[PDB]
Amino acid sequence: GVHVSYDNSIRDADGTLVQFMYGGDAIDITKESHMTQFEFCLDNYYALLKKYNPSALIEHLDVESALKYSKKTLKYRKKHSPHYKQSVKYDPVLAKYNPAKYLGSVSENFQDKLESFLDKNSKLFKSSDGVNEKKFRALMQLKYM
Amino acid sequence: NVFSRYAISVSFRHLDLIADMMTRQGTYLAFNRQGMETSTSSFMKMSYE
Amino acid sequence: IFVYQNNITPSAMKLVPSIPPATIETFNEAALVVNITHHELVPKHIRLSSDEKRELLKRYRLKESQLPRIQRADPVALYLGLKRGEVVKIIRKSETSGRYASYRICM
Amino acid sequence: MSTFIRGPICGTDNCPSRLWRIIDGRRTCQYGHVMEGDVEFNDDEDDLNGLGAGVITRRLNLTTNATGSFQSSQLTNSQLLQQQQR
Amino acid sequence: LSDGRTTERGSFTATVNDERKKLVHEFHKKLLSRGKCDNCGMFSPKFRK
Amino acid sequence: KAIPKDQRATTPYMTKYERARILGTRALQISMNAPVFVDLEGETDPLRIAMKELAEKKIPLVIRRYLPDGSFEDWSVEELIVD
Amino acid sequence: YQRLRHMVNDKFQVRSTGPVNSLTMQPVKGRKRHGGIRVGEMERDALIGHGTSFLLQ
Amino acid sequence: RASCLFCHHFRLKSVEVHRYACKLRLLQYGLIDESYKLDEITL
RNA sequence: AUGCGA
Ligand SMILES: [Zn+2]
Repeated sequence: GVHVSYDNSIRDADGTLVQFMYGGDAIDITKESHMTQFEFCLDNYYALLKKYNPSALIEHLDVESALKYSKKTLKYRKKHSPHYKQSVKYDPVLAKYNPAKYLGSVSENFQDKLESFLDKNSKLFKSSDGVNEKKFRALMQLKYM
Repeated sequence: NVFSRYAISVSFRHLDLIADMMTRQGTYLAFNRQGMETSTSSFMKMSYE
Repeated sequence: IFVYQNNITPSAMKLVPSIPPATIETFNEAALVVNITHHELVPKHIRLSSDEKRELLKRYRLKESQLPRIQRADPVALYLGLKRGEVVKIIRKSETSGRYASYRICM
Repeated sequence: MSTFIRGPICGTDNCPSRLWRIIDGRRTCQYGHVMEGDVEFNDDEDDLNGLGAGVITRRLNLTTNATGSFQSSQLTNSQLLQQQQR
Repeated sequence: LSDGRTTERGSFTATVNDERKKLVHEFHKKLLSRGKCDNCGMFSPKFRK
Repeated sequence: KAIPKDQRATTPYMTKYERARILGTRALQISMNAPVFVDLEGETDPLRIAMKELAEKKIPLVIRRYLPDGSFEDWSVEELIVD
Repeated sequence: YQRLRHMVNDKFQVRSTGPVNSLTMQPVKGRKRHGGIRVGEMERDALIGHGTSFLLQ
Repeated sequence: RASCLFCHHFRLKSVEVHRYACKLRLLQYGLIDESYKLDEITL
């Protein structure tokens, strides 16, 4: 009976809600394997850009609302980067926007690893021909969606 | 820990969901007939044991 | 909040519910010796407002009785003073998702 | 002669012949067409623990599933047998 | 019914079913507890089967 | 139960489950002499025909996404991002 | 080398139509009865796993 | 076993029984908070 | 059910 509701919540066929998100990220295991292999995606960037080209879809969704919450949450996160001193003013971005609709609503764990990759690889971004952490970050958010 | 002992990888999404279903009542609600009693689908009860 | 030293008699326990326009809570003075809310396995419990509850129940289109349950005698329910029907927001860090927000209805 | 029909005839075409396709489970028209029955019964699986004292037993007074549409018989009185042996 | 928190058809969820079975059980305990009548005060015979 | 279209909040993308069912039902209709809105271009399998219709959004079908509440969002094929 | 008697190759079976149990109308069992292979409980579970509910129905 | 054989009523206090009927009525509608709040009505 | 292929 246990399945995914259309609202991304896991409800049983009864209707009883079990989780507000699948594993808390709404990620499919059959997808995840490379969702955290950033460098690989980068060396094969243009191919993935040819697969997930966003210009077809940039008309169907919002690229800011989640990004803006990302801005306030980035503020509290840089301020609060002890556990029981939680972000009670800011739920995670996945709580406030359907992750399939506003590009950027992503687990803070995934966001953190992605940014940390972008910082530790700024030098590959100083070895590339035509790629940036804003277009690369855009690609990784779109892969996440 | 049980799977790690056998060095098997299992996504946390699976285990964590299962646990959430075991706590659906706020307790340690096993998966046998006893825990099944409180679910609402009567045929599912009929068709187990 | 009434902190007893060892025990309270059940006859007084019939007095515990006896003054409606008010709550009385009995607590083990030895069982309070540790704050379970500081324990590393206990995520953050945050009490939801009546409006935060109404909004959550709207966004998910469901009855209160359809949420996952937390028992009224759950230690954390006793800590927060959870009334019946009360929804608590649980912010838990996941080994995979990071911060993950779940909810529980106190019934 | 005798007649055909003591069971079924194809009410579609007036063809009073019947086929058995045991592989199909189907009784069909020997000359023409269609399904004479979709239903097909008694060819059990691998589960006849035989607890059944099955006291019944055929004795030709409850007829038979008629699994032969082929027929001719005759009117009988009831078990020639004694007249046969006589 | 004003609040739409139920309907003419009732309200049914796993937790409601659970509270019902718990209630009916303690109820059965009260029904069995009386070792003499209350409404009539009479001493019923013990029933064996 | 009718969630107004202006208010639709669900995934702009067709799930594999949606794509599968649409292609199955629409293929079946085309196979029952529903009017084809695309060049048969030689094909004989009704399913690949339905695939051609999906690629052109000629499918005249709408998805009713259910919510466990009972509210639903009626989505056309011609809008739900096919892939 | 020895040829094992289990030429289950010969034991193949197919049923596209056949007899039914009188109490169920479901395919009888057994190669010799032209019976139909069983979709057990786990195969049902697996077909729900795939989400293929129209295949399961 | 729960009945009274001389009156043919339940051996539980009639008003207490009615309290039980009340609770189970509230649980047809699943109004749990009120089902527990019912016990307090006292004089 | 007993023996057995997988
Ligand atoms: Zn009595």
